Amino acid sequence: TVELCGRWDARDVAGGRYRVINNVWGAETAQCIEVGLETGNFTITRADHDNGNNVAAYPAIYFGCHWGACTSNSGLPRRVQELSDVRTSWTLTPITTGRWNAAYDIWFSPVTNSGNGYSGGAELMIWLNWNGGVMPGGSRVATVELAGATWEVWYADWDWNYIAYRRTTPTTSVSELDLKAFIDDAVARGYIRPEWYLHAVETGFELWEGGAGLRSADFSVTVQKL
Ligand SMILES: OC[C@H]1O[C@@H](O[C@H]2[C@H](O)[C@@H](O)[C@H](O[C@H]3[C@H](O)[C@@H](O)[C@H](O)O[C@@H]3CO)O[C@@H]2CO)[C@H](O)[C@@H](O)[C@@H]1O
Repeated sequence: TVELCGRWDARDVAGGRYRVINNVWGAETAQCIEVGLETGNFTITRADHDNGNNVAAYPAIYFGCHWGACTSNSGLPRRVQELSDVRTSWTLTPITTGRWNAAYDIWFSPVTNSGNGYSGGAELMIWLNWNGGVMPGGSRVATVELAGATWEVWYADWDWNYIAYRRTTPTTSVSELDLKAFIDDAVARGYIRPEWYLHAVETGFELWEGGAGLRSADFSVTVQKL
């Protein structure tokens, strides 16, 4: 494995199919992750965060294009209306301390260039586990059954539409989770336009306080075009 401690450190993994990012985007507090280069599995070995109500970081693994940095042959960005299947698998190891979540972060925008972000697009999160009383942004607008489980639907109308699906009960793993079901629900709600592009599928841990001991493993994402 390799240890990453730099704020914006990254490593291509799984033959370039995915990329792992330390991503300490909202704080100066220290954080390191130990990464398996073949699998992309990583454990947060250190996290001095104590950021109050604002996220300190989001160590993650992703498929696609994150702020212009794309993985190898992901087939993304690709219009939502041109998607027929989007699947993902992940196994997370939770901890009993700190304030954090274990969640997917999926980015959409009207344009194909993601170098400057996703303004005017959407961010769809899928929260699988958490600790410390953290809550999604915005307000809960519904509770819906999708892809084999039940989810609270949280929405915030920011520079981009924020949609977070929070499982009614925590879990530590998903296998071939139907991401397209979530995208379809968000489109139905008017939060994502079919003409918009899916840029990236990411998962990891949003950290507010602490986080050492959390582990991400068995990541996979596949996308099938129509
Ligand atoms: O490294 C490239 C660019 O990163 C920008 O930071 C973003 C992070 O990369 C991204 O993971 C994070 O996503 C947040 C999202 O903002 C929030 O709404 C959601 O609830 O949680 C996600 C996970 O924490 O967003 C930030 C900021 O948009 C840097 O801002 C940029 O300078 C840098 O080039």
